[PDB]
Amino acid sequence: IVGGQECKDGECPWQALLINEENEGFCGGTILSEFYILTAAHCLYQAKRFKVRVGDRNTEQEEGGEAVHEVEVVIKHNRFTKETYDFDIAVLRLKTPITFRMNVAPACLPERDWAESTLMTQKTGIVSGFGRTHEKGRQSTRLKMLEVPYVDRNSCKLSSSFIITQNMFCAGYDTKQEDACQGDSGGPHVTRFKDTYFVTGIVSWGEGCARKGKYGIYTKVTAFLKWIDRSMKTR
Amino acid sequence: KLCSLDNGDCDQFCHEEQNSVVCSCARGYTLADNGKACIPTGPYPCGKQTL
Ligand SMILES: CCOC(=O)[C@H]1CN(S(=O)(=O)c2ccc3cc(Cl)ccc3c2)CC(=O)N1CC1CCN(c2ccncc2)CC1
Ligand SMILES: [Ca+2]
Repeated sequence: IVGGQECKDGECPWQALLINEENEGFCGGTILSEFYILTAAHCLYQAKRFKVRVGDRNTEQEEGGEAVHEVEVVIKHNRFTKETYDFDIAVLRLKTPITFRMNVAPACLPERDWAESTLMTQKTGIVSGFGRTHEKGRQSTRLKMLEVPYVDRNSCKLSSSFIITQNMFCAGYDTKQEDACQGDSGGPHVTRFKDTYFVTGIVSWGEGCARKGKYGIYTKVTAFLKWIDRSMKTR
Repeated sequence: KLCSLDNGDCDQFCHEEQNSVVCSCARGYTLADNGKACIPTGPYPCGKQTL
């Protein structure tokens, strides 16, 4: 998360973190229910075997509230494809239930038509993670959040170098050195409306990090709602 | 109607019924008795920052 602010205590309670056998946090996620976590599909590649950590706002100091969680079944969105990054979505069901304490709560799922017309038409969104604080710097120690403006469904496509599909959506800046980055993938893109947060998108990809004339490509969450449910029911 | 005036004065999901608004809430809440607001059931509801 190049730039942005530090997720203060109990400010980003849905921030889930995918860790590997090396206890290193490679990708991110979002909590949807005591049992389910929402993550960027490709993410299930930057690892071999992964655990899902929650409650952590610092990768080097016990905050007491964290907790690890093993995955029981992984639901990758079949039609995904690295070659294009389309359908970059997946869903992990935990083996044990998550216990909502502070710094640990689930984010809401909106209703498609509602979301698309009120959530996304909204001025800005919220993106967070432990990822890089610069295209080249090393991963982050603390949990950061960067409020990012919505991007024109068109300017998006133009600035790109690759097709911005149906399941995609831009968010960020055209010149401001702020934007999600490496390791942030899978992260939660949330929209806030009346002091409540909705999962509007997934951290998918971008071309570099916080680059000029380039933006952050997220996964249009509302473009998979009914899938995500079909998933909460497992399938 | 006009679930676009100010979200039909709802707290969350706004819905239209040919002539008027019809509110509802994310799973975890319960619609107030005034058809608009949403109040949680458990102590750690989705969308709310544990403050
Ligand atoms: C030099 C060009 O830079 C790239 O595009 C990089 C970005 N990073 S990353 O870890 O800092 C990275 C990962 C996810 C992000 C998500 C948001 Cl919203 C914002 C910034 C991000 C930065 C990882 C990576 O694998 N690449 C190379 C890739 C990623 C995008 N590509 C596509 C090709 C065809 N279709 C879609 C996408 C080309 C190669
Ligand atoms: Ca810790």
